[PDB]
Amino acid sequence: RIIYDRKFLMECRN
Amino acid sequence: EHYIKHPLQNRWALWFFKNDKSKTWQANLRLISKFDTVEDFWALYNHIQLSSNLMPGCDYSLFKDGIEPMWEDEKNKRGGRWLITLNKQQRRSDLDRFWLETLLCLIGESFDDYSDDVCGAVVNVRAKGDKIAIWTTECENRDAVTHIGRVYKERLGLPPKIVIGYQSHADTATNRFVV
Ligand SMILES: C[n+]1cn([C@@H]2O[C@H](COP(=O)(O)OP(=O)(O)O)[C@@H](O)[C@H]2O)c2nc(N)[nH]c(=O)c21
Repeated sequence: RIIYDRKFLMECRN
Repeated sequence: EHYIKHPLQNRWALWFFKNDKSKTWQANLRLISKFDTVEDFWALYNHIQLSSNLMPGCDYSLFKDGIEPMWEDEKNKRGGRWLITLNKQQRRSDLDRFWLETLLCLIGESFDDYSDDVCGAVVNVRAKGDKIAIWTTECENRDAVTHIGRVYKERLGLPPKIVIGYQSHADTATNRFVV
């Protein structure tokens, strides 16, 4: 399963 | 595979509803786009108009690919949702805030294995007040519904007791839990 952190998701906008 | 973009557990579809008066409610559901990576998510979110700018009677819906944002879908008929209520005065300061967080819980599979029960989320802008909810597949799955609700309320940052409820789509069509 592919899980992503609130923080990591935010980092991905860059 | 090679991570140039970061894959998502599910492909998601964003829907738009326009309170039309000459089509069946079901025929007015309009699809915006679909995506399956984090970067594509941000390009869509950053481009389209924010929820707070939706005219009254319109909605936004984010659902797993293949599940239509409606009660009749096989994945929603026996389900229900966790509802967040907002008066109209909170539109420019809280709605977008709560919506984005909701969207992040979904694409990020934030409820462990219980994310499989998640079907999608809906935000409604109405002159009388706005609504945001997360739809789950079975209002009979106590452990999954419960877990989903706990995390979600924590993720929203809602005070110790705003008390949010979960109702089955069947009832709404004619609270089974609170947090
Ligand atoms: C979410 N939803 C809403 N409606 C119809 O839309 C009306 C509006 O309900 P609403 O848009 O969910 O909230 P609102 O009453 O504050 O505007 C409902 O009373 C139904 O007539 C729906 N009608 C069908 N058939 N299926 C749905 O999933 C569905």
